[PDB]
Amino acid sequence: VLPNPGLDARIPSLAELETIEQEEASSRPKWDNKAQYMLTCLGFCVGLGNVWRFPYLCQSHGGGAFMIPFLILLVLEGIPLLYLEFAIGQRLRRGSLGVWSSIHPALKGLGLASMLTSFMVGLYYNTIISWIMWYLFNSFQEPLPWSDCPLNENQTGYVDECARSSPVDYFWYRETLNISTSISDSGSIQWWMLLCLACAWSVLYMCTIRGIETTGKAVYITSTLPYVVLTIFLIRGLTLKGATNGIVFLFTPNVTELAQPDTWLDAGAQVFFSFSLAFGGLISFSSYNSVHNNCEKDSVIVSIINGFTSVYVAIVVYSVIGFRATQRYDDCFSTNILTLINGFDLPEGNVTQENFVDMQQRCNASDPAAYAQLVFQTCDINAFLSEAVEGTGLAFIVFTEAITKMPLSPLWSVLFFIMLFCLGLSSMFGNMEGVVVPLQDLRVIPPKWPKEVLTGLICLGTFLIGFIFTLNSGQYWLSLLDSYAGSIPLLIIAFCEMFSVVYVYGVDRFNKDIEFMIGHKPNIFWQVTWRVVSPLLMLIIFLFFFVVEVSQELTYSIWDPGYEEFPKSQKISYPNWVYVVVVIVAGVPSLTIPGYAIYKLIRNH
Amino acid sequence: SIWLIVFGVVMGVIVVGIVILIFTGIRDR
Ligand SMILES: CN(C)C(=O)CNC(=O)/C=C/c1ccc(C(F)(F)F)cc1
Ligand SMILES: *[C@@H]1O[C@H](CO)[C@@H](O)[C@H](O)[C@H]1NC(C)=O
Repeated sequence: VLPNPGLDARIPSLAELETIEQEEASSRPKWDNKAQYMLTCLGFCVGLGNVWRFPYLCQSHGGGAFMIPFLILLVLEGIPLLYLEFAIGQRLRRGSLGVWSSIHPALKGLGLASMLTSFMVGLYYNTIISWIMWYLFNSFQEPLPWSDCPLNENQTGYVDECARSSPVDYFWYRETLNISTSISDSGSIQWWMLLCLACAWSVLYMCTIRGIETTGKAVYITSTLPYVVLTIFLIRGLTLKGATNGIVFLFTPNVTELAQPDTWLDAGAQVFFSFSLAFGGLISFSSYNSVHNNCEKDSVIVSIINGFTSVYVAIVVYSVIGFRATQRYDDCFSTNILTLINGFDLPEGNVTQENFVDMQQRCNASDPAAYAQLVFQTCDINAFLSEAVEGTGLAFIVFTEAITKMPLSPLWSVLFFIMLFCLGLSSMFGNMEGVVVPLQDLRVIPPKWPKEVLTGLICLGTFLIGFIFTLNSGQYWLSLLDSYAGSIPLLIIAFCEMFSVVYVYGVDRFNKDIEFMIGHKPNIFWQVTWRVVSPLLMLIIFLFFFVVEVSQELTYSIWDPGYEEFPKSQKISYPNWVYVVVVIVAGVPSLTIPGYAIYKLIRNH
Repeated sequence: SIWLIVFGVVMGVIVVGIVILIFTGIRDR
């Protein structure tokens, strides 16, 4: 609809497409088997980002409360943009940057941002992989290292932290992070974190050495194993004392959380992380298919699987949350019972859940003075369920603690980390795809050098950038990318990708060119979303981000051993200078789309 | 350190694989 001049001779034609495959068999990587393509998409869309952030987002807000908006926007906003990314990659036969520049030179900024966003999300994920494989390396010892504390200085008690906090808390915060007091208090490159980060980058380079002719062989173990281990954890998780309590807790969603703006804001941003939309990987992966591949079927299958896996993962994360919560509740009562049995010298087994409160007052009447001198913890179980996990805490504290309770603790622990490592590595394949290819298509390195040279330079580059997440304050540093800053650019790109393919390339052209490939011209559902419904939701929700998430003071939970209520999150405001850091990483890609366009409209004229 | 020896073995095998693949690439040349 916008006044585009000479779009053709800048992109492939429809009559030429018949010679983009057999004629162009070389010069472009091609999926050996549709299976190999489907596993990559399944891996990429249903990896970390769909299986890591989702439960954390659901544990926060409300259990079932946050699930409703997510599944509304998953189809009303995610399915459209996923179909639009697959079809345009399959039609124009080029990667992200190439596709946007083909539609319009100014759109190059869209691909540039997509490359930066993909880089940053890989940098983030890699660290999570490094922590996963730290934990995976320690889980080959019958008594797992986070099931106890180091003896006191006089080998008497244990570290005040470990004593006042949990063994799992001490293994995470002290033995793994050696975390400092503040983001301001920068630490040192904890050598063992650096060493695991090196292992992470090393394995990823090995699996992505030679583009897609090395990752497609990897996704045979990397997109299957994670789903054949998450159905066993489901069974194990369901087979847990009090598991069915947390499961119901998840399906009991206060409706007043569904009527809060941030809840849905954290759902929309989450849609574009669940499906790796606006990283640009998907466009490239769909461009190596047959020109006559049914991409509508692929988008719907990927979306259904991606939607259904989100709920399957919150049913495994809650079974464990209700297991731990039930245990705490039981411990609270046991302790209470013991306290009253002590002093009063009640016969052991006399007082029980069945007769606590009546024997509280009874014994009170018998001897109030003594009963008065008796602390009594409050046990609720629902309050235990309501307890919200800290960032990354759920996987390295909640799950780790539950595993220790599980029999043959080392078997499960190992399996739990091998699942998280595999669905991380899978996710990283797409993340790396979306930074290698743009960098090839800028023609930045002399094209005599092989593909392996360029893939190692970015592995080492991002490896060197990842030293900041290896300091004492690194965890705080990593929790900044869990702020709105991370989602700021994604929303801009996704909207621009939709607007460019509908009001620049032309939806009419798109409808014809889609009809040429799959056979039929897309349904009314696809028309009503792409034209108005999809753009409106995306645009309105970014405006909401500007109004809620963006309009919030930056604060972060600090782990202060020397702090009143040490075993309690200390929420403090970020120092002003970290606004500079959020201005760049929210504003570099987001202003790249406008700011390369203006460059192309002041050089031409 | 058991964790440390596990780390060592894993990194060794991974670098061996990296070398094998760079060679596979040399063969492809
Ligand atoms: C801080 N943040 C933004 C996060 O996203 C943290 N995510 C987590 O801590 C994720 C845990 C997690 C544990 C178990 C499973 C299972 F179900 F696979 F077992 C999945 C996810
Ligand atoms: C952790 O950090 C402190 C300084 O922040 C340092 O003295 C110590 O050697 C480090 N290692 C630990 C606690 O294992």
